[PDB]
Amino acid sequence: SAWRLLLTRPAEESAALARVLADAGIFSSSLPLLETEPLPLTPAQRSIIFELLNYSAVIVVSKPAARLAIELIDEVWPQPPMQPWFSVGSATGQILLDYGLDASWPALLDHPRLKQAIAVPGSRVLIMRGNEGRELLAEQLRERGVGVDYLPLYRRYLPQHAPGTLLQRVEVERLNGLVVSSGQGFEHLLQLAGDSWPDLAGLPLFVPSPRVASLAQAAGARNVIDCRGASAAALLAALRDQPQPAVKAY
Repeated sequence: SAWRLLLTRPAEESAALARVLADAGIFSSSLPLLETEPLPLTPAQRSIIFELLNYSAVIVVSKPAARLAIELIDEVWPQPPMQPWFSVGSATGQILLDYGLDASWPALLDHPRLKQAIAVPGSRVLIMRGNEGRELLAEQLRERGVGVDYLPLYRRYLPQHAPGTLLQRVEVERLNGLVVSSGQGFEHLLQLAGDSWPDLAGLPLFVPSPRVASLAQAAGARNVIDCRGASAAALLAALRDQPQPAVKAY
């Protein structure tokens, strides 16, 4: 309740987060650092869509990917593909499941369903995601002799913000906590922070994962709060878990 959080994720995403937070007795102000921009892909990425059967399995990593994916399938396939599709979370999984894809979800790597589609020599998997992402899954797959290709369905950028609007936003709004939802989210913060970072660095920083926690520690953040994921809950659980907000120092 004494937490005046700053939210850095996409417009609609925080707007909702802002809501569940509001009706929970916590103020927040949103300054979007990421935006999801669809990509134009028909040159060869249109043919890859038609030959999806070339792969033994299709993995979709984000909701943005799942949604842009459905829109491509529906355009070329008079019906949904009869092939194994997977996701990390049920959130993205239902999206695919609704359009009639044979999707399943939990490590994903240990999912039996997935092992079977991979359990041949020469089998490949197609991963639909952003312009860039975590390489862990692909590297784990390749290590076990499974080929992996990518189909970038979109890109992420830093909304156009007036310089210094990060510090002045934290001041005028009296924010005593910072939240990021991705790693490239923590980047684009330390950016806008600019030369102001040496003081913001002392504020509680709520990161989605250890991976992100480590990018922040490297940057000098002194109070990194690891939440289990970027869902509203995992955040509230983290706030409740955190001592009373220490009055600003700078």
